Amino acid sequence: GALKKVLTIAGSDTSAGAGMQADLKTFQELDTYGMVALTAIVTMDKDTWSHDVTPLPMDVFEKQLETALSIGPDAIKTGMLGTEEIIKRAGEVYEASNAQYFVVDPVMVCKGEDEVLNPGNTEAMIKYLLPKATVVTPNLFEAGQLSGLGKLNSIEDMKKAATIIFDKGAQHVIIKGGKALDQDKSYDLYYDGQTFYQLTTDMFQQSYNHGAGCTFAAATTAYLANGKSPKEAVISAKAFVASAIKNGWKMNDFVGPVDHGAYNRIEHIDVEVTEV
Amino acid sequence: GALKKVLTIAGSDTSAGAGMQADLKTFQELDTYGMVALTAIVTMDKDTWSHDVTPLPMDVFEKQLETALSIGPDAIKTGMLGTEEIIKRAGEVYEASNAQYFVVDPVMVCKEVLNPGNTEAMIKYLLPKATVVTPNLFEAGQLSGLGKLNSIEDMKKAATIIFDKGAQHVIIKGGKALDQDKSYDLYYDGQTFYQLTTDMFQQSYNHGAGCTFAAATTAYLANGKSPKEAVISAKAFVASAIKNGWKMNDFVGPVDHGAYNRIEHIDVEVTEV
Ligand SMILES: Nc1ncnc2c1ncn2[C@@H]1O[C@H](COP(=O)(O)OP(=O)(O)CP(=O)(O)O)[C@@H](O)[C@H]1O
Ligand SMILES: Nc1ncnc2c1ncn2[C@@H]1O[C@H](COP(=O)(O)OP(=O)(O)CP(=O)(O)O)[C@@H](O)[C@H]1O
Repeated sequence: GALKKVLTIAGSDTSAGAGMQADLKTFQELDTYGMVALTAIVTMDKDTWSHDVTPLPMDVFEKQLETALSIGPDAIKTGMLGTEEIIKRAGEVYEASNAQYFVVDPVMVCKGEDEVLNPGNTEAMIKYLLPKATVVTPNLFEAGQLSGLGKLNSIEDMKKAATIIFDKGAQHVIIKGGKALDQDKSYDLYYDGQTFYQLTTDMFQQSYNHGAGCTFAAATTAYLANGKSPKEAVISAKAFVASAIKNGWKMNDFVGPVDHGAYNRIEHIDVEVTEV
Repeated sequence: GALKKVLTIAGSDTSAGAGMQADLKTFQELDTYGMVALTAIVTMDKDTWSHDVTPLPMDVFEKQLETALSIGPDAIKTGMLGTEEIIKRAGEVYEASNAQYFVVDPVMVCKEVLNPGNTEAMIKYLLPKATVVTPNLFEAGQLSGLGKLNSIEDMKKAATIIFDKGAQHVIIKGGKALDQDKSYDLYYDGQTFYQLTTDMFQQSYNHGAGCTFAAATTAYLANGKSPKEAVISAKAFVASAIKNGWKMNDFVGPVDHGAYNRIEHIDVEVTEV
């Protein structure tokens, strides 16, 4: 009955709602032994909240990986990874480990309807991460990028994107719709290569949702590590994060985090599952 | 009302049992909003477990502090701070903040210490701002100038001296270092000495015990416990984590930070001495 060891490869969100902070918090909430290999530190200007991303040098990244690999993770999550070099190493680290689960959160920086800073990072994710992924967890924008379809606007568009992403090698795909899709219920689309499942909760408040995405992928990872099937794990993750969102709060004018502990301390949220 | 915002100023322990990892995990267990300003990254050799400390640039340290100060912590903990500059900055961020609680874990590196100047810096910059200072038995001897402490009476003398150097509340941990049948710590508020006692648990897998104790103290303060109640509750919390420590490899094993809530509570005896 030893704690499962869960590693995230991610950066530091100094505001502590997303990034590796959300990951370690979530892993802790879900009774796993959380670990991080840090890639970068993100800080925010006191006056304007402008973000500054400081990459960490590859040598300290590699030293962290050595320690983490030695410990031996049971599951690995990737968060926002800054370079193709790190994207490639993240996949290699998973294959070198005895970890049984790989959750890829394919985080991208969005510049427009259909635009990212460097599409090479998307290509690298496709090449190096998707074919190793137990679960890939794009948001609606990211799913359009990974599938090459551009803007997705419907469940039907999500089904098409999920097919394409699955076919790039991810064993399981969850495309999150959420606020980006509809304002009345929060829809995500899960696909296992055989059946498309719509996942639903109510739409909750949209003001304070910082860290929702990271938390979702973190929870998926921990639930896999603790023995839930991929389908079970993403359902449970959606519930976990829905409670966190419902219980989000205002930290300052710029950030309102999800309450990562809300599932366990406040309330559970039921997820409706329907074949579509 | 809202979750209390608790900041730790500490390095990353890649093995994830101590350092900022223990802090954030403990803060989360105790229903606070944990934050970190990272000072350094510590890694371990896969074959010997020898530590390698990589400092973070001061400018990234400073930019993290600016973000955290803007958010406005309710409580701040200091973990192992490697330089006089960082020690001084830590005290300054607390005084600039509207935080009501400052918990100083006066971590020293045994050689005698590496960096005796850092002991002097902690005394100058941190002790007079500390709500609670949490030296282990070695550190208490260093802070007090008494040298090696080996009894509750020695701890009483050290706590008096440390209080007189400006710390509002002092908890000197005895624990396995004091090496008695039970695990004793000593709390002092300038008026009364309280001995805190638990069972002495296995000693092999105790990595992160010190960090976890200070982190728990900080979260308990932030959530409304008095300093005395906070250190009693922290000892119970860490005692369960220690009881439930586990083997990571042939060189280390961490405490189970979640044990108090997931597994069991541990009783703390409180007596005036
Ligand atoms: N306001 C809201 N109400 C209910 N569910 C929501 C919601 N906003 C998002 N969701 C759900 O939260 C999960 C995460 O969705 P998404 O990937 O869009 O997170 P995010 O980008 O808003 C946060 P971050 O980037 O700060 O870590 C999905 O399950 C989605 O359906
Ligand atoms: N094996 C054990 N059984 C019970 N209590 C213990 C213990 N080891 C430490 N403690 C307690 O754990 C807390 C932290 O103690 P302390 O800071 O002395 O850590 P430590 O024993 O790790 C010294 P170091 O950091 O040098 O390894 C204190 O409350 C102390 O009493």
